Amino acid sequence: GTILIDLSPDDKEFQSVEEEMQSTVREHRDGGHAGGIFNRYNILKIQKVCNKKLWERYTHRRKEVSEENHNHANERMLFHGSPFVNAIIHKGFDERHAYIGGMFGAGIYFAENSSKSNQYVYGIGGGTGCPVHKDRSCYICHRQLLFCRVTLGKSFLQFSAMMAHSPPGHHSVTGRPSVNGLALAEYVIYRGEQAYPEYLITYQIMRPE
Ligand SMILES: Cc1cc(=O)[nH]c2cc(-c3ccc(N)cc3Cl)ccc12
Ligand SMILES: [Zn+2]
Repeated sequence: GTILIDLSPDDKEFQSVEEEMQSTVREHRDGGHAGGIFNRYNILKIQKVCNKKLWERYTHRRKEVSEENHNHANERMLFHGSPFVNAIIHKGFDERHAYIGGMFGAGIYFAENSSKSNQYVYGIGGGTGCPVHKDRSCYICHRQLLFCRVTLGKSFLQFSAMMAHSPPGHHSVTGRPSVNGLALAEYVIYRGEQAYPEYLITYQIMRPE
């Protein structure tokens, strides 16, 4: 059901998506352990993901959340990295994409910092790094992240010192770092229908000069 349309680097759409990737890189407290060492990406391809059935599943849930709020979907564009990105684009998000061990509960996690999502491309904590070289800081192998449309509705704010249900009357959780003043938020949803994988971004991290 899914089809991928390649965006031209000359298209303003490709260029705004690239800008959101590049401008939300930050340094990580693990010194690059999980995601590698870099300040910016080499973007190789940006594809728009088109699936009628998944889109209708998304907009159907969105209208429901919308109505339970002050007519407010609270829709964001957020990053998601995972070994399962090729499966998500075909069958959608579900409970098997849930982070059982997550600090904000057993749901699906999205990030404002693209570099936070980059830490999960090869698994929790970066797994063992790329398949070919077993290198979490690999500058050669091609990586992929999703840039997703996410319905937050009434989000429960949880300050952080850095499939389950949302707290009563809430549609998601906001995990907001309170120690690192440069770290942006993560968000957790507990229903797969609350996210749509809009763009598939293929890239390399760049070795600093
Ligand atoms: C915080 C966060 C951001 C993100 O962009 N992606 C994630 C993915 C996982 C996750 C969950 C289950 C499994 N099996 C694998 C993986 Cl990589 C967790 C956490 C995140
Ligand atoms: Zn590699």
